[PDB]
Amino acid sequence: LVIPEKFQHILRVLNTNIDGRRKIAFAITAIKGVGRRYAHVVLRKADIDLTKRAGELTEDEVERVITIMQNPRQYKIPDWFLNRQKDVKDGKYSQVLANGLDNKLREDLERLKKIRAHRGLRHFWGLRVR
Amino acid sequence: KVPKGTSSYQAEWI
Amino acid sequence: QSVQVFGRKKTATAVAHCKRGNGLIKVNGRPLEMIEPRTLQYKLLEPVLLLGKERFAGVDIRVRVKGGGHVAQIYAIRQSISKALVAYYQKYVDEASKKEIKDILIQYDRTLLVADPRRCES
Amino acid sequence: DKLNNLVLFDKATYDKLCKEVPNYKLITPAVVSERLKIRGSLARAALQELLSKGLIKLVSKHRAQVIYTRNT
Amino acid sequence: FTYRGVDLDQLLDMSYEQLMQLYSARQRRRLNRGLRRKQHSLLKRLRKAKKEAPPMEKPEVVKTHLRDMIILPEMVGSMVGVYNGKTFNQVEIKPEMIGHYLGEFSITYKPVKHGRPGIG
Amino acid sequence: PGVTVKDVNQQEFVRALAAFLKKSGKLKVPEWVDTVKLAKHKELAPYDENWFYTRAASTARHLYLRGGAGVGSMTKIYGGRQRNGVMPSHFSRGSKSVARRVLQALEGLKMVEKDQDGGRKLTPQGQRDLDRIAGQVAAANKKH
Amino acid sequence: DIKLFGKWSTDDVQINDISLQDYIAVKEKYAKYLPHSAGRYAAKRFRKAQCPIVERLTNSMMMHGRNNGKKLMTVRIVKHAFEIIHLLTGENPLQVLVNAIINSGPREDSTRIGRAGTVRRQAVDVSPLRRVNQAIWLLCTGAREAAFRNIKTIAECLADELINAAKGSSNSYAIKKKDELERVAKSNR
RNA sequence: UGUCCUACGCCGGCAGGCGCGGGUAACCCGUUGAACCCCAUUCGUGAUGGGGAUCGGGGAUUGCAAUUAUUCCCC
Repeated sequence: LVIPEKFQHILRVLNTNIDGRRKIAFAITAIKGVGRRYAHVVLRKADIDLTKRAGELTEDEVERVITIMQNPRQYKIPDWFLNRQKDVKDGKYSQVLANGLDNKLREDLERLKKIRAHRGLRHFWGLRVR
Repeated sequence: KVPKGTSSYQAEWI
Repeated sequence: QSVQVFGRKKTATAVAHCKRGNGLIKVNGRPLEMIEPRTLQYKLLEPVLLLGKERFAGVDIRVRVKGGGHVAQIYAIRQSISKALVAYYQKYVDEASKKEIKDILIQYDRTLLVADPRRCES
Repeated sequence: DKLNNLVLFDKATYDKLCKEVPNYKLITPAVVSERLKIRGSLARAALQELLSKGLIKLVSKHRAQVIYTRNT
Repeated sequence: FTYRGVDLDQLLDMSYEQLMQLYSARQRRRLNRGLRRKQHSLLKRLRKAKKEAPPMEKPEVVKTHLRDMIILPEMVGSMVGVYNGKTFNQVEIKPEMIGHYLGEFSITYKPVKHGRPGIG
Repeated sequence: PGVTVKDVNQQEFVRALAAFLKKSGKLKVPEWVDTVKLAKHKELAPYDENWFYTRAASTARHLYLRGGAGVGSMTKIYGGRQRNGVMPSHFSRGSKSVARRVLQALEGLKMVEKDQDGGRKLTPQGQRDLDRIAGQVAAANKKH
Repeated sequence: DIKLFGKWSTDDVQINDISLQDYIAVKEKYAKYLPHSAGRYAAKRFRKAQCPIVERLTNSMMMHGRNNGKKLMTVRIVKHAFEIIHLLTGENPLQVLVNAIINSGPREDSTRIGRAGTVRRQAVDVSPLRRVNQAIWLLCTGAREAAFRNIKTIAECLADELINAAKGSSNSYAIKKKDELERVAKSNR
């Protein structure tokens, strides 16, 4: 392979630093809320060859990967694959991202304290739930 | 700080 | 005009049927180079490489193999092929060729004629 | 200390690849990865490129170890 | 307040078989299997206590040993005490907790505070 | 010109059959092949972009070698290690719908025939095709 | 003629030390096509001296617990290591193996005499069979710690250990351990 | 081993559902189509794609009842 001049050593995506020297799938996996399965399927849906590295990508490809990652369902990602299927509040099939996981984990925890369920009080003392 | 209807058995939980 | 022998290792039993042929060595409808552990391939060409294709000129041999694993099946294959050639030269060829081939094979290795009595124990 | 390897080539690295590599008598991805501190994936990519070019002979191909030879 | 994008009023006026799409798998399986006579008796008891209340006052407390109740949207506003093996715990039925069982609101054990260990 | 499938390198035969199915053009490919997982014990999506053709080719060759096999037997064939966590590993069958739609696509290619016995077998024209690719690999192997 | 892995000659192998000559079993009747034979070799005492030495090296290569039953892997690693030896040195890799075994095995060793509490050791001679066995064990162990966490494949490290032991340089693990054992034995006497 | 063991087809991402047959058993499961192992692909010495605990959501069975996660599946 040859030396690409337009190589980004570090990517700055979604309040997250991404190691650009890594493979594309596992660099997308490096953020919260995206594992290897989700990164592989969103990269297959983006019509991008999986053999490339993360830094030597053009900006339009990066922004369309982010676009498909943000809104999965109307880009033909099926509604059994997403992280949050039925939210308690709005009930929308939504795949949440790095700030989204932490925000919605906190809101689920605080509504469980408001409910005063056994799980919420167990989380409050800080013991095993399962 | 105890809720209105809870018992001591669960007041020690809070 | 044909002979039927068997060869066992642990559980694997390979039955060899030998007859007048044209120089083809066949197992389970597959060529001998076409058995999936190619790492252990030279063990199963040991009769052929030891004895040459000249004495395998007019011999047709088929081997069908039951049971065992992979390595035990290969040892059963080579033992069955060797016993088939020995019995064929016993029944249809002279005795001097028999003792010559047996001497070569025994001075190479003992397992290729007599089977290991050891098997999986309770 | 940690090991830092290049996932992509450098100009000096490519100069030592096209010239200083195919006179190492024996060639494996491990030795070319350790002499020049190159990531192993880039190492097999480089060796495949050099084999396609025809500057380096091939002895053995396997799932674990591949053995190449300096041409003459 | 909203529950799967559905507000409480159209939760109450909705018929029974559209609630068989809006719960989790466990609650759907339970309510599809059918509720026992004790569930239905407590249901009448709770609706009777809710109708026989002053408008400004909370309903009268209904005490029960039932811990496998699934909170339907009909019981929002009920004043319910649940037995946990030793003592009743009295609770308001809030609408954000319909997708839960009653028995998890009365914990049946005490949190462990470790003392100084003895001889061993 | 008398050759047999059994006298051919099986891996290269599968690759050549997959190539023949790919350049054949007509084949019923489901739309979810890029999102599917091929077993409950497998972890990731397969690296090969055209794994469906290779799977169909291996299916056709397996029906050649031993016919009368249904979907359950085909899931039994492609099973593997379920790595059950900290639990000891076990054996698990493959995905049922993937094998079922492989067989449905192949009988849509009139290569697989439904049986009165209960399972499925290989059509004679499919056998002629398998012999043709077998001869192709034999010619490309004994002459190279 | 019988060639190991179909290519490697055995008549060029010469034994330098005659004390180990009757135990390094490689030369004429003991040369085989493959290291794999699966013969009953531990049934009776001193029967393992009749074993081909490549089979001994293979059998001492599966020692660690996660590889404790896999033999085809060990024989392909032996094949690859012989390839690495042949391209590095240019000699017969069987000769390199024999030279490594000769230069690796310790000649004298310390031992405990007396009762439990006697913390002084007496230096005694080492049997030729034990010398060959411990040489093979040390070469395989050098291949193990030579390749635990590194890019280098264990076939390459086994070849490197064999070449370093055949050359007698102070880089092999077996050579260092042999020197340490002989120095300890010379200090004890 | 089996009157709960399952063959076959369909609906299914997958746990699983539906219609059907055999087996009170050297007959049907079952030539028990096992896993290691073998051959190719990617990874490349770092808490890593090793390791999977612990958690957040959904779905399906078992059972009068799974809330203190019975179990299994999918992110």
